[PDB]
Amino acid sequence: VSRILPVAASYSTVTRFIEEKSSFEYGQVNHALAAAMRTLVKEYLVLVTQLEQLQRQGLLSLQKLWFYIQPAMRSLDILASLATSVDKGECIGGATLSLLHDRSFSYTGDSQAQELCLHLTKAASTPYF
Amino acid sequence: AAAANLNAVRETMDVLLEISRILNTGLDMETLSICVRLCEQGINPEALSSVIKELRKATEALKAAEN
Amino acid sequence: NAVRETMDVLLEISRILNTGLDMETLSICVRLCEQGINPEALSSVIKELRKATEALKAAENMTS
Amino acid sequence: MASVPQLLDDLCEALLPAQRRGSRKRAKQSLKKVAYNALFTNLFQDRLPVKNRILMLSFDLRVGGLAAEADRLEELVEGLELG
Amino acid sequence: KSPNVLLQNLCCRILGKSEADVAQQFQYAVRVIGSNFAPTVERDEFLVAEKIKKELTRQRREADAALFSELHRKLHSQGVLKNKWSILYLLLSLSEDPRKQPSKVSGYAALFAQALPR
Repeated sequence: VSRILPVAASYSTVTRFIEEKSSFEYGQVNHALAAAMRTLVKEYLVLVTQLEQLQRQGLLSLQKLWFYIQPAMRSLDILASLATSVDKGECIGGATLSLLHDRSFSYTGDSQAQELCLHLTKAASTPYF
Repeated sequence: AAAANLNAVRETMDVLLEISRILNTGLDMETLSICVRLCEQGINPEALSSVIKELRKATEALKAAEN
Repeated sequence: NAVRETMDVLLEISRILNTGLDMETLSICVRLCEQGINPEALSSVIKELRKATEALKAAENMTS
Repeated sequence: MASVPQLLDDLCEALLPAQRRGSRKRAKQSLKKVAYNALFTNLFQDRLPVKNRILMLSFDLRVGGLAAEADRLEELVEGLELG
Repeated sequence: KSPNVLLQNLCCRILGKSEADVAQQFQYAVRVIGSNFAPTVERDEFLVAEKIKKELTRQRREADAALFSELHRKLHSQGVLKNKWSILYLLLSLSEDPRKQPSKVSGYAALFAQALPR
């Protein structure tokens, strides 16, 4: 459960961060970050609901959940690391775009993280662009 | 009872026709039931969908070649 | 040899079809088909005669 | 190619595995008579593409977990391509 | 009534030609079908409907999505089958988008949800 707890902690942190960066004083850039994160969180919650459907089926195991939560754990880790970086750096604007390019070069090599960050970076730079 | 089955089949067919018209799938009424009911025998939905896509591509190619 | 090889391939297909058909039956059927015998008539007569032969075999086994 | 009765008797005796030796002769005669009666019934009483039928058979095998056997039979059919 | 008979008739209809005229196409389809006879992912129509609505929004068809959701409610009220998920997947794969120009952003299934196989 402690190993699973990491993804749930990421979920709670993401909820908090999408709430915090939702402010217009946090910028429409932070608003877009939180909106994309909200889409991803909707995906995660839909996955949670599907897993709950499997639990109503009575056909889930800690291994099955954890194995089902393994890619989920990785995705949540990527998203939560991005959120922690955005919050600790307080990037808003050109700093945010610079950090986006930097972290994209850092998440390069991992195709899942690279592709998700690429989609997020395109969406977020659309406003600044 | 069988009239009820026929009415229910017609109602389901109408619902499916509406769903298809909303999806703008381009699938024909010939796949009224034959398409769905044959897969209803337990066909692999991904394989059946791929087969339908291949049939559509082949049909489009055949229409283009005829044209 | 061409007829023999065709008969062998047909017998292989029939064994894959799990028909239990004999090679002599295959040759007789080839002769009938070239003679103009309906495949449906041949197969129906074959099934009826197989059933009759099975019944006769059971009866003779009880008749030993 | 033989007389319809001649080939019928040959095939009937082939199916027949034939107590008295008179009984064996009678069994062969009964097989021949039954074959003659069946042939007469078929005559007095008297579709899908063969490629389509073979396709249906191979599809049944592959559905029946005999995809390899379907492939073997399809190879035999493709070599074939009597009906 | 046989699955093979249905396949032959459907191929004839799809080509608008005879079954023997579609025999090669029929042969390819038969190979594809015998390759896989059962779906490798389970049936959970909540996620299927979620994907359908996501596609409708990607098509900027929120009103059509609402109409589709109401149709889904009516159809589930008129539920007559047990494996509707496959039919829904077929309808989604058959779906086309003449209501929008062709341009799309790639989604995810491992960062997003990937179907846990059945």
